[PDB]
Amino acid sequence: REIVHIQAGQCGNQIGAKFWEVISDEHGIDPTGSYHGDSDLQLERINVYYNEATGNKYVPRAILVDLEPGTMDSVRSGPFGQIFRPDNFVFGQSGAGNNWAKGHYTEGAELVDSVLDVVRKESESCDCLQGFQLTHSLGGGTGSGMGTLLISKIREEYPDRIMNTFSVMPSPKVSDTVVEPYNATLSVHQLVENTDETYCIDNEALYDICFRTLKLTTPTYGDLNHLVSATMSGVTTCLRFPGQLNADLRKLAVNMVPFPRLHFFMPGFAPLTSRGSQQYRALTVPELTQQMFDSKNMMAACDPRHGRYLTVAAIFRGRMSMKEVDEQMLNVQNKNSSYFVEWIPNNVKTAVCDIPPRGLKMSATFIGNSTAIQELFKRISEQFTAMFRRKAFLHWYTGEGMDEMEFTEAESNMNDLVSEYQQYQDA
Amino acid sequence: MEVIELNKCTSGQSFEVILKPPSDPSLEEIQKKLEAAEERRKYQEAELLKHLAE
Amino acid sequence: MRECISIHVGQAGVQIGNACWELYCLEHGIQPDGQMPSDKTIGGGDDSFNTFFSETGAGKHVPRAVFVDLEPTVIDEVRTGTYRQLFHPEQLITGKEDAANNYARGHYTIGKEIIDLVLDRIRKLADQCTGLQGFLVFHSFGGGTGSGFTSLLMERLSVDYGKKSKLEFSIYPAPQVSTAVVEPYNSILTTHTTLEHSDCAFMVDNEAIYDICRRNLDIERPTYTNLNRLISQIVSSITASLRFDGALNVDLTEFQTNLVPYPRIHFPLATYAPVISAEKAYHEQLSVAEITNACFEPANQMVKCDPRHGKYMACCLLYRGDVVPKDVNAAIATIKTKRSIQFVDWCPTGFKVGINYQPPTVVPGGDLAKVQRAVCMLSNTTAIAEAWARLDHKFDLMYAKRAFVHWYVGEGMEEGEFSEAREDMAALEKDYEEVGV
Amino acid sequence: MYTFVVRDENSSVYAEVSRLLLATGQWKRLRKDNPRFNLMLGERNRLPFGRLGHEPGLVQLVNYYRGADKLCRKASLVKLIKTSPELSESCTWFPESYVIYPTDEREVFLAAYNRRREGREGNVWIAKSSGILISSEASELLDFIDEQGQVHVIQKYLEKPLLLEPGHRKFDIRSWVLVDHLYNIYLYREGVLRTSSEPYNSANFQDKTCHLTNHCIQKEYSKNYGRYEEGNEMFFEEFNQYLMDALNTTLENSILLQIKHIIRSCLMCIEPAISTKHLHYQSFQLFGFDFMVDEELKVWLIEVNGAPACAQKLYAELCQGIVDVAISSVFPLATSIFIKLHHHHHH
Ligand SMILES: *[C@H]1[C@@H](C)[C@H]2[C@@H]([C@H](O)[C@H]3[C@H]4[C@H]([C@H](OC(C)=O)[C@H](OC(C)=O)[C@@]32C)[C@]2(C)[C@H](C[C@@H]3O[C@@H]3[C@@H]2OC(C)=O)C(=O)[C@@H]4O)[C@]2(C)[C@@]1(O)OC(=O)[C@@]2(C)O
Ligand SMILES: Nc1nc2c(ncn2[C@@H]2O[C@H](COP(=O)(O)OP(=O)(O)OP(=O)(O)O)[C@@H](O)[C@H]2O)c(=O)[nH]1
Ligand SMILES: Nc1ncnc2c1ncn2[C@@H]1O[C@H](COP(=O)(O)OP(=O)(O)CP(=O)(O)O)[C@@H](O)[C@H]1O
Ligand SMILES: Nc1nc2c(ncn2[C@@H]2O[C@H](COP(=O)(O)OP(=O)(O)O)[C@@H](O)[C@H]2O)c(=O)[nH]1
Ligand SMILES: [Ca+2]
Ligand SMILES: [Mg+2]
Ligand SMILES: [Mg+2]
Repeated sequence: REIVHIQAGQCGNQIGAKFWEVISDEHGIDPTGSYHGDSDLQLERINVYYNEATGNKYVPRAILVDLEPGTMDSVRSGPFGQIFRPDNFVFGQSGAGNNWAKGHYTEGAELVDSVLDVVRKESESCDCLQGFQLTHSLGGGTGSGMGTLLISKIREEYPDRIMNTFSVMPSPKVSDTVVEPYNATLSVHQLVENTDETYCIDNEALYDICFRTLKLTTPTYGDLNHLVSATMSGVTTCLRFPGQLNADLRKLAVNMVPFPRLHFFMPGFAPLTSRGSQQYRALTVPELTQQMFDSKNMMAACDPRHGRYLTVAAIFRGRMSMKEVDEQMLNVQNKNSSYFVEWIPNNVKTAVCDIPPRGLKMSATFIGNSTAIQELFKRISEQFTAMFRRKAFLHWYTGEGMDEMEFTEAESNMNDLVSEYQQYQDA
Repeated sequence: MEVIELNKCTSGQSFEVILKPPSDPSLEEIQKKLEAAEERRKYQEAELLKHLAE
Repeated sequence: MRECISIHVGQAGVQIGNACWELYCLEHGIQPDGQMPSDKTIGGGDDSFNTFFSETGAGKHVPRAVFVDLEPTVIDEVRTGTYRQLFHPEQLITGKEDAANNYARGHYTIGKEIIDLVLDRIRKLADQCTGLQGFLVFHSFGGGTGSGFTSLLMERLSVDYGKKSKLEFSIYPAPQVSTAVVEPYNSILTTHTTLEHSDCAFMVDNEAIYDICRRNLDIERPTYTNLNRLISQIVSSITASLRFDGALNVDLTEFQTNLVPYPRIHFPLATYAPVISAEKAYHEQLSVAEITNACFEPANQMVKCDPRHGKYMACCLLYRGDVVPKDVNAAIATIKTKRSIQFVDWCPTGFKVGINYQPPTVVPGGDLAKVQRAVCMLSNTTAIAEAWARLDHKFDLMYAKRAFVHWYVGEGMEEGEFSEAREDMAALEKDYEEVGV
Repeated sequence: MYTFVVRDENSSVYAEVSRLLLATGQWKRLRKDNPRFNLMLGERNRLPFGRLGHEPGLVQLVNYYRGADKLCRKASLVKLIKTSPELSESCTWFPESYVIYPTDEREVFLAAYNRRREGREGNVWIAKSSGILISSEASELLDFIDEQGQVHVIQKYLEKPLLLEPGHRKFDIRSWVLVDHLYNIYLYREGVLRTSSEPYNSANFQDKTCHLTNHCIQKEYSKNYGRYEEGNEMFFEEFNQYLMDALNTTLENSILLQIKHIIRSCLMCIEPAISTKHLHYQSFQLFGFDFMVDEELKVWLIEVNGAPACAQKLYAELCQGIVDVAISSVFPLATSIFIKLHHHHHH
């Protein structure tokens, strides 16, 4: 039951590379692609993310995409850079200049068919392809513009497969350019229509976790990405190891998405411990559970108490009491029942995996479909309008053939998305 | 109180005790449903591909 | 002798199937390779155990069973398991991708693709029968395959085998082990479509089995393995009359005759005792009176409900082990004076009793202790309707908002089928109430 | 923190219980349909018992016993006593009664009605249902029931009631009884005499003001309401003093022994049918037993109410008592006002 991974642009390829480093370590795959683990539990579902090559090697089913070669050269020379299939590096030279239009309509349009050819080659080697996962940012040009172009094309050629994305939302707190709200709004417009599941990873949240909780005065993008790759490992554990719950992309979607447009998830991770003496402290299941539901552990800068949970997936990792996990999960729901919509009975599902992540004896990853996510889109909308009011910086886009109407339409649909969340928050 | 129908064999026995007395779709129709559903899926996909074509 | 074909649909159906056939083999002295030393008629026969087992010229005893799942990994464990020699490959049918906990996906989309193949493989077994009775169908309510494909299969079996009886063993959903939020949808959808095609259905609430395992087997967090071995014991108790010599419930028609006076109201409550931990160091063996009295305790039922606040239409007591009628009748006499047992006015107040002198067989190394006597009570009580009420309530909460409905419409199901199914359930709840109050 | 839901808005007793629970700061009221509750203060009709006790991680408790209605309906009570050997047809403390339907014990009632009149003894009867007619003529009683078009009971009218002085007044005793989840039977030490303000008149079996002691009826048709005591409610301290001064006995001896006997007998009879001892959810319930006392100081049971209000004077104490023994007993927080009714005679 194969998944095809795609990583687009600078952010996409950098978190993507980190993701493959992390899960390769978990599955016992070294940078050469050789298995050197001591558990058949590691290889039982390794087919989901890896192709088996000659010499008994394991090759990520991963396609690396960018409109400039820079970041992908750094991936190639990175720790696990050698593991990737060289034919799956698809790149241009021009770059996208943080311009959604360039990624979606001009520069990316020239490269997209090359990417689709590689996607097709990978899909053809699948016994039964379940779908796709894309890693990208929404604030740039390539990951945002070309990434959503790719998603549209893939849906056309594979309309009955699941589309999943890890989408990094822009924040003024951690920003490269002022046009990020434009690029993001244009992208959300695409994601609302053409994905089944989207993990909303807010750079604002990643920074605040690094600053407040982890006590890092000056976080780099690399430190932000450690949080993302750890979270990505967690949310895909059910796909990568034997289990009952959300074991594939479609079953997850059926459990998490009560209405097709409302498929934007808040991910969370625990423990998040600052360095010092307490880093060695043993964590209990009650502490894990409380922290995983804590807003300060969420990867989307939204207050869960400002909305209601439609659905929740929780996944615990490591050796621990299944009985204790069940008891604590029930405690959360029963002690905070008003925050879980009563018109979706039993909307919290829990999985437990024996294999813990590197450097932790136990951890917990949170996936919430909360109406509080509307705060995220409201933020982008306000930032969008502040500029669009005066048509500021629009010439970068109109120069690539876009019209103002397309901005108006993107904004309206994102505002519709927000009001749809508010509807069910009040229901 | 009233025991009736006592039957015995090498493997066991059975009886009844009464305490007190008292006072389809055709094959074609099935085929029709399955094909009508397939047509609705087919229509949905066509509308999507048209939307993507635009 | 008249044959019975067992059909196991989806993960729950298949895994419960595994437990049942393992137990059957142990009960009949059939080895994992299918050899049965005690069977002196080599290569054939019309003994009672031949109802469930055919014979090959080489003396292999093969289950009259078909396993079907829309995804291969569960049935693959059967293919490479300890009883892999027992089954012929054609008996084990698998698809490529499953119904994704979606009734519509299992019934319409994937069901259409594979139904004819399944009926062909069932036909192969039926051709080996001189006098096929009908079918025993094992499935979950909550799964996409268990719910969706089963109801399609049941419809077609009524077409292709119109005179044959069809019995269900159905797993009712419980949040403590469930894998999908939409299982109430799937349960009501499959119940609606299957209702007219099922003659008698034994519903098992995973909640009840889960709590019995915690309470009486001291298992902190029961697994499907724990649940299924207990379920298999109950199923075996129910099917024992078809597989051994006797005069009660000897064919499938008799199940309907004895337990189901009203066709729509065909869901008998099963209650089993005693359930004893194999790790219990000191156990005082329970009497006929004690195990029989336990049949009227909700904590021992396969569905948690209260038969005191409903009415009985029929009641069978199925004993295994050291039991004689005299002790059964004495037990019933005292229980009737202490407990609330009320039959409908148009049925006699009484009990059909079956005894098999062989005590329950337990899986070596299992959770259950060997006991000297055990009983399974099958009672058709209106109180089981409590289960429909719970299910219909959860259905209403979600459907009022049309939560998750797009998943079903996306597979080609009309939204109207939701309300049609729900209306059928409302009628069923009304039927139960009319009879029971 | 424990959680509870309120599903009967018209209940004065449990509105007060709700107020008291919230005031502890250790209880939280959820929305009406939130299933994740510890306590359900349920509706009077079609309470969904079938949905209780199916929430993992929650001990669930409800303020009604499923099946208790057999005791708390007019016609059901008659049948229960008549058909239960615990109580039996020869029950000494229940007036001779018959279940009668419109157009059944009609023919059996008339057989009894005759030799009643053909034996130089009183023959007044009362017809009712859960619209009341007191009459000396059988045909008047049977005619009235059919004209009403409802299931009815015809009961022997107590012609020789105990009459309070001054006034020559009729009365009935209300006892409040709390049955907890362990089926402990608690009698509230405070009862109330709901009195008539009009002199009892055997000549005219109308003037319901002197024959029917309902708290509402006295308020409307009685000119002397509130005359002898406030709200036509005499409590046990005064009534006990009266019995001592006037009849040289006590409330405990002459009346309460019988009342406790009747209560225990009724509830122990239905215990097998309604007990939640080994159930997946638990029940408690508050009952209101109504009693008549004749001039020989013999106590008669009249009805059992499954959803009683309380006397204004006694709401605070009783409701707090309910929280203590019925609720906090199951859900402990972070001298007793009840008499526990138990008796184990060996024979
Ligand atoms: C940035 C620096 C903050 C990164 C560092 C290491 O790779 C990261 C280790 C990680 C640290 O977590 C802390 C400080 O609490 C931190 O990563 C963060 C804060 O995001 C480090 C030093 C460790 C120690 C992890 C082991 C264990 O899981 C605990 C913690 O990670 C978590 C989940 O909190 C590691 O050992 C990590 O190696 C660098 C090199 C950094 O200097 O630049 C990077 O790219 C980095 C993140 O890899
Ligand atoms: N008792 C018991 N219940 C099971 C078992 N396996 C699954 N279930 C229950 O069945 C329901 C899910 O249905 P499944 O049978 O797993 O799904 P399926 O029939 O394979 O259908 P799809 O996977 O959606 O195609 C849940 O309520 C589970 O708790 C089992 O082995 N024993
Ligand atoms: N057999 C009888 N003999 C004498 N008086 C009787 C009687 N039955 C009833 N009564 C009188 O009629 C009054 C009302 O009877 P009943 O008990 O039906 O009313 P009710 O149902 O409203 C009491 P509650 O408000 O407590 O339910 C009683 O209080 C008593 O005064
Ligand atoms: N977390 C994270 N965010 C990044 C990284 N690089 C860029 N971003 C964010 O992504 C946006 C810029 O998009 P980028 O990927 O650089 O442009 P692209 O190459 O055209 O797709 C901004 O919102 C940045 O904050 C990274 O390494 N990590
Ligand atoms: Ca033979
Ligand atoms: Mg950049
Ligand atoms: Mg399955």
